[PDB]
Amino acid sequence: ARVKRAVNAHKKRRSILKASRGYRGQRSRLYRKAKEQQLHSLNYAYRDRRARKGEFRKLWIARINAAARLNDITYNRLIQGLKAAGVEVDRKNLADIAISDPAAFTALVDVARAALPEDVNAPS
Amino acid sequence: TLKLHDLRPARGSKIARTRVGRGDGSKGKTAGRGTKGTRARKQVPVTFEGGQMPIHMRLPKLKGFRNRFRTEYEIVNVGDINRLFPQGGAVGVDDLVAKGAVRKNALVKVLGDGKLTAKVDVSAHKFSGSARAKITAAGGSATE
Amino acid sequence: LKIDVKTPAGKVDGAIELPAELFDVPANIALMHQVVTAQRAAARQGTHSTKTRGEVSGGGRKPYRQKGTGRARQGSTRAPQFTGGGVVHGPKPRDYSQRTPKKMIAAALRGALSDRARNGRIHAITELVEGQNPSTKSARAFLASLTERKQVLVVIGRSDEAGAKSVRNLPGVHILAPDQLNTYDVLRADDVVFSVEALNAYIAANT
Amino acid sequence: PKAKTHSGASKRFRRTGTGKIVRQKANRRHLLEHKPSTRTRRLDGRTVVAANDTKRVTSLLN
RNA sequence: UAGACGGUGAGAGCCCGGUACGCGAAAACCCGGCACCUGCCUAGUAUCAAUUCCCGAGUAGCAGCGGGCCCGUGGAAUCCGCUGUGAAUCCGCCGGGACCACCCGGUAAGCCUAAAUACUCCUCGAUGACCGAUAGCGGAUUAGUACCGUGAGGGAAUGGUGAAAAGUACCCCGGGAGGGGAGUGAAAGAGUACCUGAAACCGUGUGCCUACAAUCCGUCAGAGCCUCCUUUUCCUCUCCGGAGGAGGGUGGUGAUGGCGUGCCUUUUGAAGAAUGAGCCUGCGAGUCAGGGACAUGUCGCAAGGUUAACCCGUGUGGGGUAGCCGCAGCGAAAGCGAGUCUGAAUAGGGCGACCCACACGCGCAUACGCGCGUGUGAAUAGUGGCGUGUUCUGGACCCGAA
RNA sequence: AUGCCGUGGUGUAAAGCGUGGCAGUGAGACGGCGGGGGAUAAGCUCCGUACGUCGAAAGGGAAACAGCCCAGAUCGCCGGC
RNA sequence: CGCGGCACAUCCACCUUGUGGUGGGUGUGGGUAGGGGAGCGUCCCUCAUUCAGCGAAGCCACCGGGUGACCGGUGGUGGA
Ligand SMILES: [Mg+2]
Ligand SMILES: [Mg+2]
Ligand SMILES: [Mg+2]
Ligand SMILES: [Mg+2]
Ligand SMILES: [Mg+2]
Ligand SMILES: [Mg+2]
Ligand SMILES: [Mg+2]
Ligand SMILES: [Mg+2]
Ligand SMILES: [Mg+2]
Ligand SMILES: [Mg+2]
Ligand SMILES: [Mg+2]
Ligand SMILES: [Mg+2]
Ligand SMILES: [Mg+2]
Ligand SMILES: [Mg+2]
Ligand SMILES: [Mg+2]
Ligand SMILES: [Mg+2]
Ligand SMILES: [Mg+2]
Ligand SMILES: [Mg+2]
Ligand SMILES: [Mg+2]
Ligand SMILES: [Mg+2]
Ligand SMILES: [Mg+2]
Ligand SMILES: [Mg+2]
Ligand SMILES: [Mg+2]
Ligand SMILES: [Mg+2]
Ligand SMILES: [Mg+2]
Ligand SMILES: [Mg+2]
Ligand SMILES: [Mg+2]
Ligand SMILES: [Mg+2]
Ligand SMILES: [Mg+2]
Ligand SMILES: [Mg+2]
Ligand SMILES: [Mg+2]
Ligand SMILES: [Mg+2]
Ligand SMILES: [Mg+2]
Ligand SMILES: [Mg+2]
Ligand SMILES: [Mg+2]
Ligand SMILES: [Mg+2]
Ligand SMILES: [Mg+2]
Ligand SMILES: [Mg+2]
Ligand SMILES: [Mg+2]
Ligand SMILES: [Mg+2]
Ligand SMILES: [Mg+2]
Ligand SMILES: [Mg+2]
Ligand SMILES: [Mg+2]
Ligand SMILES: [Mg+2]
Ligand SMILES: [Mg+2]
Ligand SMILES: [Mg+2]
Ligand SMILES: [Mg+2]
Ligand SMILES: [Mg+2]
Ligand SMILES: [Mg+2]
Ligand SMILES: [Mg+2]
Ligand SMILES: [Mg+2]
Ligand SMILES: [Mg+2]
Ligand SMILES: [Mg+2]
Ligand SMILES: [Mg+2]
Ligand SMILES: [Mg+2]
Ligand SMILES: [Mg+2]
Ligand SMILES: [Mg+2]
Ligand SMILES: [Mg+2]
Ligand SMILES: [Mg+2]
Ligand SMILES: [Mg+2]
Ligand SMILES: [Mg+2]
Ligand SMILES: [Mg+2]
Ligand SMILES: [Mg+2]
Repeated sequence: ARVKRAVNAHKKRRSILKASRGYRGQRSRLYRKAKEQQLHSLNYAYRDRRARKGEFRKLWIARINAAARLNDITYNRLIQGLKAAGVEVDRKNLADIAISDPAAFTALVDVARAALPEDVNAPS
Repeated sequence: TLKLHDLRPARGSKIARTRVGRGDGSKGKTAGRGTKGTRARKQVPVTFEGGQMPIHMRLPKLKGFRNRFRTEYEIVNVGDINRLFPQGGAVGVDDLVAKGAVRKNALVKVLGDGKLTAKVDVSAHKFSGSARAKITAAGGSATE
Repeated sequence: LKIDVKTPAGKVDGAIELPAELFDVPANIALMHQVVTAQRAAARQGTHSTKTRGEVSGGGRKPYRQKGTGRARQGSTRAPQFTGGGVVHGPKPRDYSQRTPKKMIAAALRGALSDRARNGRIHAITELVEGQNPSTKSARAFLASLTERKQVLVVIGRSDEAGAKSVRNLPGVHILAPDQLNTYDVLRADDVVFSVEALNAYIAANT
Repeated sequence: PKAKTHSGASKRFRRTGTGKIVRQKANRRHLLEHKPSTRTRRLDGRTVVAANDTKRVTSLLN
C-alpha cells in the first residue's frame, strides 16, 4: 500500500508559514528558514513573559521614586514607612496613584513619614 | 446479536509496534544505538570477547563419551499406578499409554515412589527393586 | 432449543431439537476475534512485489571516479536514493495464513451459532423450491416470509442443486455446505436458514 | 532456516535437572607435580557457571 | 439457472457488448473404439541321480597417489579416477565401519523401464487489503529507439481539451506572432502553449514605515497613522442612516525602549573563522523468511498440549499420531532409580527429590516437633496460537572505497 | 583530625539487595584540596578525594565570558520577599 | 510565598471495596546517550451507519478550538 506523502506533510508547512508573516527576507517565504526563526521566536517569547514581570516593576519603582522626591522623601524610606504603617498597596497601584491622583500620593507619603522611626540610622 | 463490528480483541493482547528513526520525539536519529563504533552499523557475534581466549575455549571439555547403544526406559512411579488404577487389575504396557502416564512405542520401567494400596497385576519391562517390594506387599505380582 | 421446519408455501410440519452442547456454548469474543482475523488473513492473495537494487536493470558500473569531481560519490546508478532506482524494504510476496488450533476454530463456530440460536435467528426449512427446476422468484418470496433482513446464510447440502441455483443472485444471500461452516460467514449474516438435510448432517458430525 | 548451536559450548557445558548450567574447572590437564593435593581437589568435579556469564552461555547452548 | 465485468453525456440486473444457461464444425490436428494389417506361441511336463560343464576379465582383489562421503588420513570400512601387480564360477565371490573366526544377507564386472518430482520463451481463462506516469518493466509516448563509445557494452526523457471538434465563421490592430469584439459550449475560471493548477521564483496596483544611522533580522514594552466594525450624543432630512466628532474593538504597519552569538553533525568544549546545506516540489533508511533462540502480554485446552507431509472440499473448513515439548533424576559409562555419583565407609560432599498455614490419631510432650493416616480438601503446569522487545542465518537500517 | 568495619538507639517515601527483559558509556573538561613527572614552568601531564560545577542546566552575578559565586525552569499573572 | 489550570507518585476514605473510578491530604515534574508508558496524521481492506452533480477529493483565504502531533466551521475555486 504505497502512500504519497503530500497530504500529510503540508499541514506543518502551512502553520509555520502562517505564523511567520511579517518576517523579512527568506524567513517568511521559505519553510526551512522559517522553522528556524520559530524556534527562536517562541523561545524569546517564553523568555520575555517571565522577564516582563520585572520590567514593569522596574518601571513602577522608577515612577514612585520620581513622585517621592517631589514630596522630599526617597524611595528607600517610603517602602520602609509604608511597611511600618501597615499599608499593603502593591507597586503597580502605587505608581498609578503617582500619575492619576498626585494629591492622594502625598497623603501616603505623610503616613510613611510618621511611622518611620525617629532616628533611621540608630540601631534597632 | 453479534456482528463483525462487535468483535474486538482482549485487553492487552495487541500492543502497537515500535517504529524507529521517525523523529526526535521517539527513538530519534540513531534509533537506540548512539555510538560511532561497531554497534552503530553492525552486530557483534556472541562467540567473541574482544581478543582474549573466550569462555568456550578457556574451560576444559566435559569428560567422557556417549553410549551409542544406550537403551532408555520411560518411567512410571508406583504411586501413579495407585491413583490411575484405584481398584487394580491387569496393568499392561498398553493400559499405561492410554491412561496418560507413559509414552507410545517405548520400553517401560516401573519405579517405586509413592504409596501403593491397590492390588495390581502389573506387566512391564525391567521392574525396580523397591517397586517389586511394594507390589507384592499389596498382594500383586510383577512379570516381565 | 426447539426449531420447527417450514415448508415452501405452507406451514409447520415437523421440528428439530438443537443440542445444548452445540448450540448453547457461551460467547467468547476474544476467541472469536482471533478466529475471524485468522480467516481473512488466509484470503489475502499476497501477490505484491517490488525490486531491490540488484534486480533493477543495469546499474552495474560505478558512474564516475570517486575523488576529484565535486559530486557526491555514488557507486551505482540504481542505489535507492536515485530516481528510478531500487526499493529498500519493499513488499515481497507473502503468505498470510495463521496456524490456529483446531479446538479454537471449532469453539468459535459453536459460539457464533449459539448466539444466533439464543436470539431466534436459526430457521429450519425442508426445501427452497417445491419442484426440481430452479426459480428465483419463488425462492425470494419464501425467504421474505421467514426473515426481512439484508444478510441471510442459506446452508444447504451439496447435492441439492435446485435450491442452490434459486438463491445464487439474490443480494445478501450466501450459500455454503454444512461441512464448510465458519465463524466469519455466520457472524456476517443476520439470519441462518438451515435445510433439514443440512442441519441433521451438522448435528450428526458432532454427536 | 533452523538455529544452529555452538559445537564448542555443547562439549563444555550441560544442564542439570532444574536448569542450572555446569562446567569443569581449568588448571588440571597437565603440570601436576608442583600442585599439592589441596589444589587438585579444589579443581576437581564441577561447579555452576557464574551469574555474570550465564547469559552468553545460555545463548550458545540454545 | 442472469445483481460477473465494462461501455453508455453522472452510482444501470431491466439502453449496448455480454452474463447464467444452452446450441454449434467443411476441413486440419489430437484422443479413443472397432476392422484391416503386423507379431508371437502351437511340445514338453514331472520325478530322480549327483560325476562333469556354465553363471558377464585386464574386471574384482591387493598396493602407490588422489577425489568424495558426518568423516579435514585418522583405527578409515563402503563408493569413484589413474599407475602397477593381477584371480576364482558355487566347497565360488561380495557386504554387514580397521581386521579375524562363526553367523546372517545378496549375487558385481550386460541392457531397457510408466508414474509421483523440476521449470515457463510462448498460448488461453481468471485473481489481487499489488503500481497509477520521479510509481510499475529500462520501455503506457520513435524504447533497447534517441544518444554516448573504435568495440564489447551503457542507455534516457516524453500520458490527460470536451459528452460531442461543435478546433473560434465574420469584422478589427498587426508583415506575422499574439490579441479584442462577436460566436460554439454546462463551463473558454476547458482555446490543439488545453482537466485540477500548489510552492520557490517574476511583475503591476495599493495601505503604513524608511535618506543621523552599527540591525543572527526576532521578541516583550510601545506612540502615531490607515482600514473595517460598534455603546453614549450632535445633525435627527430618522423606515433612514452612522454624515462628522469623542469612545470602544478587530486587521495591517512599527517611530522608539529593553533582551537576544543561525540550524545540523561531531565534540572536553562550536555563533564559531570546524563539517553539511542556493531555493522550493516530488522521492530517499530497523523490513521480511522460519512450528527458528531467549524473555514477556494475551487466548484456547490442561496431566496433557499440538500436528507436519499429505488427503477430501467452491474458500478461510473437515480429516491426518509420524513427530516435537511435557511427564524423574543421577553417572564418563555399564547401570541403578526418589535416589544417585565419588569412596574402604550406615563418613562427608556434588547434583536431584521432598507443603507439616492445618486440629486430630502415634512409643510424641516441661512446649514447639518426629513418622504416618484422616482431610480443614493446602498450590504446583505445561503446551499450542497470535502480538511485542532483543537475537540467529540471509544484502539485514540506508549510502561510500582503493 | 578525618576516613573505614561491626553494633544498639533515633530520624528519613521514591534508599538498599536478590533474580529476569532492553541499554548506553568505556576520548572527558576546568575549579577546591593532597601528591608524582616538569625548572616545585604551562589553559602542561599522570593519580587520590559519599568533593563541586560543565558534560546533559536554563535563570541572576563576574563589562563580554561551558567549568568561579548564587540557584536547579510543570504552566499562567502588569502581586509580594 | 501568594492566586489559578494541568501532570505523575504515594497515603487515606467510598463505590464491581479493586481490571478501576469518586473525593481529600502530601510530595514530585531541567535533561543528552538511553529505557519504559500513552497518543496524532496519511493510505488500503472488512463490517455497520451516514453524506455527495441541490457540487466529493484536492487546493486557497478568513474566523475559531485542543496539553502536543493537529482538528472543526464558513466562503471561494473546482469537477467524482
Ligand atoms: Mg514587521
Ligand atoms: Mg521574580
Ligand atoms: Mg536530526
Ligand atoms: Mg556503543
Ligand atoms: Mg567515541
Ligand atoms: Mg552519526
Ligand atoms: Mg593475543
Ligand atoms: Mg547487478
Ligand atoms: Mg561497487
Ligand atoms: Mg522502479
Ligand atoms: Mg487444518
Ligand atoms: Mg589427562
Ligand atoms: Mg597429585
Ligand atoms: Mg456494473
Ligand atoms: Mg443481450
Ligand atoms: Mg578425502
Ligand atoms: Mg562388523
Ligand atoms: Mg554375476
Ligand atoms: Mg544383474
Ligand atoms: Mg538407465
Ligand atoms: Mg519419470
Ligand atoms: Mg503450468
Ligand atoms: Mg495472461
Ligand atoms: Mg518510467
Ligand atoms: Mg500527476
Ligand atoms: Mg555509433
Ligand atoms: Mg479571434
Ligand atoms: Mg469573448
Ligand atoms: Mg453561450
Ligand atoms: Mg468548471
Ligand atoms: Mg502550461
Ligand atoms: Mg489548466
Ligand atoms: Mg530620519
Ligand atoms: Mg554597539
Ligand atoms: Mg527592538
Ligand atoms: Mg577537538
Ligand atoms: Mg559554518
Ligand atoms: Mg561564518
Ligand atoms: Mg573534520
Ligand atoms: Mg558549502
Ligand atoms: Mg538538499
Ligand atoms: Mg497459558
Ligand atoms: Mg544425562
Ligand atoms: Mg546425599
Ligand atoms: Mg537490571
Ligand atoms: Mg578502550
Ligand atoms: Mg580511557
Ligand atoms: Mg581522569
Ligand atoms: Mg594540585
Ligand atoms: Mg588539561
Ligand atoms: Mg558527549
Ligand atoms: Mg548556567
Ligand atoms: Mg547534576
Ligand atoms: Mg551564567
Ligand atoms: Mg549578562
Ligand atoms: Mg521531564
Ligand atoms: Mg524543577
Ligand atoms: Mg532520548
Ligand atoms: Mg451542473
Ligand atoms: Mg459553485
Ligand atoms: Mg484519497
Ligand atoms: Mg484548517
Ligand atoms: Mg471545497
